[PDB]
Amino acid sequence: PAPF
Amino acid sequence: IAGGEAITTGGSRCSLGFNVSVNGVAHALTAGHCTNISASWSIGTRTGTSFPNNDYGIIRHSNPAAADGRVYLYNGSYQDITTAGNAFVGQAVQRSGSTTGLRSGSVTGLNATVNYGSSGIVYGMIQTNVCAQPGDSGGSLFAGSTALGLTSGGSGNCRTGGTTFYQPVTEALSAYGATVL
Repeated sequence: PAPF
Repeated sequence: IAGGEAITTGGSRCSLGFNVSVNGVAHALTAGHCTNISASWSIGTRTGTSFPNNDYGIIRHSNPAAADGRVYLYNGSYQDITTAGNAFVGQAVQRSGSTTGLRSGSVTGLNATVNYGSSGIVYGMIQTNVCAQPGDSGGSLFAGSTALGLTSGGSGNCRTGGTTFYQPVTEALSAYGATVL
């Protein structure tokens, strides 16, 4: 997951 | 400007979470990963930021008339917000953001730990099966007129779907003594  | 709309700093874009009041003063909540970038936003000056661990930040509006207490639905209409609440597993929710607009789904987990690698780890995140894409961060997670969270991140995209995580809005409100408008 990654920060949007 | 309402929840889910674009907020920018130099070449960076995020989405506004919720317009709120701190002792009568108009501010806007957004993601902490966004406010960490800069103190200067299209809508005003950053007055608080917390990322990672948490994922929330607040910006004081330059124009108090702009603090619209609604969420933009990306169809020429808006959802009025009146309160803040806590999410529950199986709750039907909607997310509004500047990249993908409005999307719906449901809450699949609470208090999730999210490892963003070089960006760090965030704890206590709401988990949903709603898609999101880069640019959607800070945007509104809500259920009707009840505010629930701020878009943090996830995996996938809106074409194939994915999993997304949200910072619970109540923790952000109590951190700054704010109330949703």
